[PDB]
Order: sequence, then structure tokens, then C-alpha cells
Amino acid sequence: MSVSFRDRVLKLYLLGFDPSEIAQTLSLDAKRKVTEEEVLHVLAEARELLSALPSLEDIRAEVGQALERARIFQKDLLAIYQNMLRNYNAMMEGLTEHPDGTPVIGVRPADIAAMADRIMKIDQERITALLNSLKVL
Amino acid sequence: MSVSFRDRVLKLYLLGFDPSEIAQTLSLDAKRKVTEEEVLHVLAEARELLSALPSLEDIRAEVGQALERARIFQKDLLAIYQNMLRNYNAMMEGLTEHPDGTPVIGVRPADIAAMADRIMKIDQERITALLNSLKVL
Amino acid sequence: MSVSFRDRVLKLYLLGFDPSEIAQTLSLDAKRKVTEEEVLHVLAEARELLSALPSLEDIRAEVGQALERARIFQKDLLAIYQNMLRNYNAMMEGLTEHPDGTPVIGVRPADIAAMADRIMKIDQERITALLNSLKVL
Amino acid sequence: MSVSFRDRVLKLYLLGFDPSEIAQTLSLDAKRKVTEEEVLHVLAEARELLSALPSLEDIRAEVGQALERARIFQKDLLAIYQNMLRNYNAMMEGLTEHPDGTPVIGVRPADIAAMADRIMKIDQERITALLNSLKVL
Amino acid sequence: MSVSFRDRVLKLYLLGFDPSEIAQTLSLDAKRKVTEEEVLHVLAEARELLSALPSLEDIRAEVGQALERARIFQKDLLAIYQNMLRNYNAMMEGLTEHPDGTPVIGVRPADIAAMADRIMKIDQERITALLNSLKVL
Amino acid sequence: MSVSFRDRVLKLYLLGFDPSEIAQTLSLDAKRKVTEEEVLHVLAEARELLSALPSLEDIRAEVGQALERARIFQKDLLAIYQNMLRNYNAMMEGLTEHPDGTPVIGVRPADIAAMADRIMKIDQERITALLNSLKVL
Amino acid sequence: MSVSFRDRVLKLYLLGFDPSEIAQTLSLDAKRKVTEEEVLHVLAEARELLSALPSLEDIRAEVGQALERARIFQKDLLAIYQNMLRNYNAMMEGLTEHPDGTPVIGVRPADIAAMADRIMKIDQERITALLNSLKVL
Amino acid sequence: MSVSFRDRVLKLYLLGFDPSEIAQTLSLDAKRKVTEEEVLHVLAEARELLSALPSLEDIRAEVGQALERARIFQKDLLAIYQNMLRNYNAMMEGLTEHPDGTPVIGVRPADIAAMADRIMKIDQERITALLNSLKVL
Amino acid sequence: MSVSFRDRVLKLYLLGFDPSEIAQTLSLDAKRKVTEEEVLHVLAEARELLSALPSLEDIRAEVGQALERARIFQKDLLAIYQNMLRNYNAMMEGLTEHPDGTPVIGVRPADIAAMADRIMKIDQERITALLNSLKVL
Repeated sequence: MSVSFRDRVLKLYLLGFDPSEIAQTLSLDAKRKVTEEEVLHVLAEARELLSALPSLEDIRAEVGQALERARIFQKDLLAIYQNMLRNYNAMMEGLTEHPDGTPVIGVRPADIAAMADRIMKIDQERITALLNSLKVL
Repeated sequence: MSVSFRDRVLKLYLLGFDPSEIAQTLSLDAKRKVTEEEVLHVLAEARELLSALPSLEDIRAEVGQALERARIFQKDLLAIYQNMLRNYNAMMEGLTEHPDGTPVIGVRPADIAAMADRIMKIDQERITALLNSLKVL
Repeated sequence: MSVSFRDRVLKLYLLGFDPSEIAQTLSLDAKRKVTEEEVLHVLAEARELLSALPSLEDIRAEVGQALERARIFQKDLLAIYQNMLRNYNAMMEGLTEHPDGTPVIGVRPADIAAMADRIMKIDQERITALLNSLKVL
Repeated sequence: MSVSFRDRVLKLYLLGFDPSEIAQTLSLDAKRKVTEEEVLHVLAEARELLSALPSLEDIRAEVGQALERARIFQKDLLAIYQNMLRNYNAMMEGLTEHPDGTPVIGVRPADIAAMADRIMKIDQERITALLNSLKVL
Repeated sequence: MSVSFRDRVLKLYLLGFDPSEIAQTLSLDAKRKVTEEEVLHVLAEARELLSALPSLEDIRAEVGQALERARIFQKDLLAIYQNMLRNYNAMMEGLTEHPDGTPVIGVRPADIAAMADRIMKIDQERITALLNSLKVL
Repeated sequence: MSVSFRDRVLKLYLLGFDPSEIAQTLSLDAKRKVTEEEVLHVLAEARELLSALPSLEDIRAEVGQALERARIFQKDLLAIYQNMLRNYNAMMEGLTEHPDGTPVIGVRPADIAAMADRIMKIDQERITALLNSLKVL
Repeated sequence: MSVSFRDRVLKLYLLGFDPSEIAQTLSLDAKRKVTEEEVLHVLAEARELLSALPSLEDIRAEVGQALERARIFQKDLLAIYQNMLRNYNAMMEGLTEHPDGTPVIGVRPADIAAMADRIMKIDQERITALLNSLKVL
Repeated sequence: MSVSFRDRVLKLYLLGFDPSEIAQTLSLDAKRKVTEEEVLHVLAEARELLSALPSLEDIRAEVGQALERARIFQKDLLAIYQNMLRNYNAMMEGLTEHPDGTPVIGVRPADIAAMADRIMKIDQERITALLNSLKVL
Repeated sequence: MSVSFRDRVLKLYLLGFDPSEIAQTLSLDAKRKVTEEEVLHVLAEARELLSALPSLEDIRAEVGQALERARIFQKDLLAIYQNMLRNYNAMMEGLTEHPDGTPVIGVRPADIAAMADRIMKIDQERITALLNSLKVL
């Protein structure tokens, strides 16, 4: 009723189950039975936990993490963009397969422009959010 | 006429039934019959319940819950994004199936960029709403 | 000419019937005949009923009801989202049917991101409208 | 030349007929013939009728009627939404027909989210327009 | 060179004919020939007619007529909307034809929501334009 | 080198021909040959003609003509809209042909709403531009 | 190294060739060879030519030319619009060919509304840009 | 626990693994086992690393790099645009293959206008971001 | 380690290779081997090169070049627009081929309006950017 129960009742409530069903699914989890009031006590308890206010350094944690979310995605998209631009040249020469024998998938030229715009969008998002971190905080 | 009746008459009204039909569907629910005035008394009664004003800590409850709605969805989408990026590499190599024998589903490169944008949208929504929670409240 | 007539003449007028046709459809409803002036008197009468101004607590009634419209819809969409995310995992494993024998319907990964965005849109609408209820009223 | 003629000449002009054709179509309506100047006199006459200014209570008439237009449409869409959500559950179970024998029509989950957004759009339109009625008027 | 010539030369010019072709098409209309200078004199003459400024009551004429354009269109769309909502119920019951024997045309539920939004758009346009007529004029 | 040459060199330049090609196409037009400097002198000459500033009554000429462009187009679209709404009723009754024997072309109900919106857009453009003509000028 | 070389090196650079390739393509153009420094000297030279500032009458040249670009395009589109509206009437009558024997191409009514909107967009662009020419300059 | 471990635990956490799974995947990486507290200590440690604030010269690093991201992409798109405009001319002449024997791929004229707009979008992004670098910094 | 190495390490880094792979690809380029610290020294060195600030005349260089990018593209699109408008007239007459024997490609009338809008967009971009060059600089 401390860690893996207070987490589970909160997570199962936010996916839209009434506290009757939250009890019945957890009635067979570990215990013999879980009463509805046992569920409903935790939901009101965890409500006030979530009702707290952040700190100024607490906000700096996500803005640190959100920009690092971006850099992981740019390592993925630039790997795609190079490997998509590979298929555009090999399609143009008429090669049905790459020299590695791997198949050549068709890529339109307006599709490469889409992935170019996605990358520079992310790179522009770093500059804007980092500047607001300096400005607001 | 206290809990499972006042809830039901309100929920059935907001789905757009006239109080005649709300009576007739609940005429066979528990009682022998439910009069229309018995229904219409509750709807005017629960109208003033809903007409109340929130509190400042009451608003902090949803903003706590709305950001926690986000974190449950990011645990889902990042699980998709990894398992979608798995299918992109295995399609490129020409593997009809994964080494686990599971089939390989085709994924366009502009589709991965869509799921990348959905995730960083949610992550940006946490920063904006949490800052307004500090600013307004 | 009190309840089920003044309602009917107003509702039939706003669906775009001239008062001649409003008379003729209601000429065979209950009475032997309904004159056009009998119809047109009620429309001018109910015009001034609708021309009234609301009260400040009257506006609080809909804002109470509009947010409760949202919570009924989130109970529906989250039930879909869980049962749509069920079909995505079972499609990935290659199961043509669920272990319950029910068929597996194909779900694209960009479709799950659509239902994720609809839910958090509604949840953000509660925060904005409830805050304006505190601010304006 | 009083009621059913001044209405007809105005309505036929605004559908884009020159006053020659307005005469000729009404030349065979009731009279032996209708001269063009007989038509053109009425159009200049009814021009100044339409050129009048509204009153403040006159504007309150439509704002009363426009919100009542909304409530008639919500009685229709919520009837659709329930009867569309019926088809989604019965499609999921694999029932080709309903237990009433009626056919089951396919509904995508992103389509239910469309009708959910249409309803709460209308409900939000009531709050905005009613508040402006209190604010401006 | 007064009415049906000054109108024709202006209308034919604004559809993008050079004054040579305006002459030649009207060279065979009524006269033996029409010189280019005869055309070009009228175009410069009617230019200054169009170059005039409106009056304040002149603007009130169109705003009267523009709102009456709306009411003619709402009489059409509401006639469609009722007769489209007829086909939705009869499609749902499985009736290939109406009880009148007329065929049943398929209507998607998101299509009814489109016509609902068009109507309330027009009704909202009356309130905005009529209020500006009171405000500006 | 006065009228039909200074017009032609300007029009052919703005369609993107270098002055070499402007010379060569006009080298065979009338003269034996046209030198490049003969072309390039006119382009610099007509450059300063276009570089002039308008007058206040000069701007009133187009605003007169632009609104008259609108009225010609509304005479066309309203002729379409009536003749499109003819095909919608005759399709609904099941008539493969009109009583004139002309074929019946299929019209969706959302298409009629498109032409309704185009017309009232144009009618709203007259009110806005005419008011700015009174306001600015 | 004066006219047809300084133009060519600038035009070939802005299409994205490194100065090595600009040399090699022009190595076989006229001369025996063109060194890279011969290319790179011109690019730095023409850089400062482009780095100059305009004059106030210089800006009036393009605004003169940009509006004249519009009038050439309206002579084209109005020629299309008349010849597209020809095909709409002849399709409606059922004529597979025109009386000239030319084929009849199918035109939807929403397509004519597109070309109507393009023309009045251009005509509105003349009024806005010409007024700014009076206002700014 | 210094470089290739603190990087890996952070990168694997931001892809949405709970610290139990981060331990188990790295339990077989190098060590015999990695405890959950060993993982969770690093995540709280690296949280404060990311929680730091940037410097003013630190922001100048990305704005330098973001504009250099643009120039690499323009070297790619201009190479496409020339080699796409090659296929448009050769398609127009009717050449199924290029004179090099390479196949001719079909290009619509509205597609070339898309790549033209992408390039000048990027070129306009350099001017805006570089000016803000002068303005803000 | 001066020109073709500092350029290559920077360009290969911005395409998203870790400095290990930047070393290994350049380990076989010219030298026997390239250490990772040899790579990582240059990346930190070139970081401060990119971290510099522009000059006011430096910004005038791109704005000169960006407008000249436009004029090269208008020479291309106007060449397309004339040669697309050629195919529209020849399709209308029914000519399967041009008098030159070249094939006639089908062009919709709404497609010509697209290329008309692209050109006047570019021409409007010259006026706006050149005016800001006078205004800001």
C-alpha cells in the first residue's frame, strides 16, 4: 500500500477505470480482496501529492531533459536522412539494388525536403527553448 | 435517489435524452416506475451542484493530473517509436521477418518523423503548463 | 397552445419551414386545423422569450455542464485508446485473432498518436475553461 | 403587389436574375403581363426597406435564435454519437449484425473523435456567445 | 451608346478583351462597324463613373442585401440537412429505399457534422455583421 | 518604336526572356533586324515609366473596377448554384435525366455548401473594401 | 573576365557548385584552363557588388514591374476562365464536342470557383501594393 | 561508471525504460549485475548536470551550428533541383532515357515549385536567425 | 589538418557521426590512422570559429545573394509557365502532339493558377526583403 500499490491505483485511474474496477483488477493481483474504500482513500491521498507546486530548479530539470530528447532524435533522423539520400542517388542511376545487394526503395524528392525541414525544426527548437531558459530563469 | 440514481440521471441527460426517456429507461432499472417529475427534480438539483465555482487548489489538482496523463502517453509512444524504428532498419536490410520470426511491417521515413514530432510536442507541453502553474498560481 | 405546441412551433420554425407549412403539419397533429395566424402569434411570442438576457449564475450552469460533457467523452475515448492499443500489440505479434478469438483490426502507429492528442486536448480544455470561470466570474 | 409579389421579386433578384427575366417569369405567374418598370419600382422600393438599421433588442432576437439552433443540432449529433458508438463496439466483437438484426456499419476510431470534437465545439459556442450577449448588450 | 452599349463595353473589358476585340465583337452586334476609339472613349468615360465614392447609406444597402443573401441560403441548407438526416436513419435501418420508393443515398456521420457547421457559421455571420452595422454606422 | 514595340518589348521581358531573345523574336517581326541595344534602350526607358507613383484618384479606379469584377463573377456563380441545386433535387428523386432530357450529374451535399460559402465570401468582400474606400480615401 | 564570365561564375556558384567545379566546367568553355583562384577572385569581387544597398527609386522599379507581372497573368487566366466556363455549359447540355468539333473536357463547379478566387486575389494584390507604394514611398 | 555508463543510463532512460529494465539490459553488458540503486543514483546525478543553465557564448555555438546545418542541406537540395530540372526537360522532349542511358523519371511542374520554395525558405531562415544573433546577442 | 581536414571533420560531424566514426572514415582517407583526440581537438577548435558574430555588411552579403537566388528561379519558372501554357492550348484544340511532333501533356487549369501564384509570391518576396534592407540596415 506504499509503492507498487499507490502507483498502480493512480495509473489505472488515469486510464479511465472507475474505482470499482480498480479494486477488482487488483483484488486478484496480490491480496485476497481490495475494498473500494481502500482504493478511494489512495486516490484522494495521491491527489494532494499531485496538487503540489514545482520549484524553479524543478522546471530546469525537464528543460534539460527536453533538449536531450531532441539530441537523441536528431541522431536517429540524420541516420535516416543519409540512408534515405543513399536511395535517391541509387534510384536515379537505375540500380535496382545497392552494391551491397540490399533493395532500393523509391524516394520522391519532395520527401527528402520533408526530413530536411524536420531536422532544422528541431535544431531551431533548441535555440528558442535554451534562450527562454536564460531569459525566464 | 442518492448516489447511483443522481449519477445516472445526470449522465443520461448529458447524452441527450429527454426526461421522459430518462424515466422510462430507469423505470425498469430498479423501481416499478420512475415519474418524470422525479427525474426533473434531480436534474434541477444537480444543476446547482455543477453551478459551483472551483477553488485555487482545485485547479491545481487537474494540472497535476493533466501532466501525469502526458507521462503515461510518453511511455506508450516511446515504446512504439523504438519498435517502429526496429521495423525501419529490418525493412531496409530486406528481412521479411525479424530474427524472432515476427513479420516486418513497412514504415515510411516520413512516418517516423511524425512520431518524433508528437513526442517532443508532449514534452514541450509539460514545460509550458508547469510554468503557467508557477506563474498564475 | 401552452407546452407541446409552443415548443413544436419554435422547433419546426428553426428547421426552416415557413409558417404555412408549420400550420399544415400541425393541422393534422391534434386539432382539426391550425390557422397561420395561430402559428405566427406564437413565433412572435416566443421570439421575446428567447430575446431575454442571461444571468451570471445562468452562465455558470453551462460551464458546469460543458466540463461534464468532457468527462463523459474521456471515459469513452480512453476506453477506445486502451482497446486500440490492444490491437496494435496483437497485430505486431502476428496474431490474426485475440486470445478471446475476437478479430484483430489493423491500426497504424500514427493513428494512436491521433487519439493521444484528442485526449490531452480535452484535458487542456478543462484547465482553460475552469480558470476563466474563476477569472471572469 | 403587396405581399406575395414584393417577396417574390426580391427573392428572385437575389438569386441573380436581371429584371427582364423577373418580369417574364412573373408575367405568366398571375397577371397577363408584368412590365419591367413594375419590377424595377419594387426593387428600388424594397432596397430602402432592407437599408434600415436594426435595434438593440432586434439583435437579441437572433442571438436567442442562434443558440436555439445549436440545441436542436446537439439533439441530433448526440443521437448519432450514441448510435455510432453502438456500431464501434459491435464491430469489435465481430458481430456482422446487431441483435436487432440491423447491419453493422464500419466506424474508425478517429471518426468518433471527430464527432466528439464537433459537439464540444457547439457547447463552447454557447458559452462564448452568451457571455458576449451579457458583455455587449 | 447610352445603356446597352456602355454596359456591354464595360462588361466585355473586365472579362479581359483588348479594345480591338471589343470593337470587332460589337462591330457585328448592331451597327455596321464600331471603331476602336468609339470603344476606348466609353472605357475612359465609365472609368470615372466607377471611380466615385460611396455614401454611408449606400453601404447600408449591401449589408442589408448581404444578410438577406444568408437567409435564402439557410432556407436551402436546412432543407438539405433535414433531407440528408432522413437518409442517415433509413440507411441505418437497412432500407434500400424510402417508404416513398425513392432510393437511399449513403451519408457518413462526419458529413452531417459538416452541414451542421456550415449553418451555424452563417447564423454567426448575421450576428457579427449586424453588430458592426450598429457599431460603425 | 512607339506603341506596338514598346509594349511588346516590355511584355516579352516580363515573361522572362533575355534581351538577346527579345531582339531575335522581334528581328523577324517587322524589321530586318533589331539590335540588342535597341531593345535594352526601351527596357531602361519603360523602367522609369513604371517607376512612377500613383494618384489618389488613380487608386479609386481599381477599387471601382475590383468590385465590378466581383459582380460579374456573382452573376456566374449564382447561375451555377441554381443550376447545381437543380441537379441535387433531380438526383434525389431518382431521375436519370431532367424533364428536358438533359443528363443529371451527381452533386454531393457538401459541394453545394462550398458554392454557398464562395458567394457570401465575395459579398463580404464588397462590404470590407467599400468601407476601406470610405475610410482611407 | 568582364561580362560573360563574371555572370557565369556567379550564376554557377548560386546553383551550388564548389569553385573547383566552376573552374572545370569553364576550363573547357573558352580558355585552355581556368584556375580556381581565377574563379575565387571573381566570387569575392561580385560579392561586394551584390552587397550594395538599393535606392528609393530602385525599389519603385520592381513595384512597377511586379504589378505589371500581375496584368500579364490576368490576361491569361481570364482567357482560361472564359474558355473553362465554355466547357461547363457544353458539358451540361450533353454535347460531347463543341460546335467547332473540339472535345469537351469535364469541369467541376468547384473548379470554376477556384479560378474565380485566383483572379480576385490578384486584383486585390494590385490595390494593396499600390497603396503601400503611395504610403511608404 | 564514468563515461560509457553515465551516458548509457541517461540515453536508455530517455527512450522510456524504467530503471529496472535499464539495470537488466546493462546487467549483461559488462558487469555481472547492475543493481537498480546503481542505476537510480546515476539518473539523479545526471539530472542535476542537465539542470544547469547555458552561457551567452554557449547559445552562440548552436546558432553557429544551426546555420551550418542549413548550408549542408542547400548543397543537397540544389543538387537535387538541378537534377530534377534535368528530368523535366527530357520528359518534355519525349526522351525515355537521358543521353547517358539513365532512365527519365516523371516530374510534375508543381513539384519543381515545391523544391524552389524549400530552398528560398532555408535562405530566408539564415537572414532571420543571423539578424537575431546580432540583435539579441 | 588545415583545409581539407578541418572542413571534412566539421561536415561529417554535422551529419551526425560520433567522433569515433569520424576518425575511422578518415583513418583510411589519407593518413595511416587518425586518433579520436585528433578529431575532437578540431571540433572544439572549429566550434569557436562558428561561435563568432556577424558584421552588418556581412548580413548584406546574404540578402544580396538571397534576392539573386530568386531571380535565377524566376528564369526557370517563367520558362515552365510559358511551356506549360503551351500545353494547355494544344490540349484544348485536341492536338495529341505539338506541330513540332513533341507529345502534349495534360495540364489542369487549376495547375496553371498554382504556378502563377508561385511566381508572384517570389516577386513579392523581393519587395519585402529589399525594403527591410533599407529599413533595418
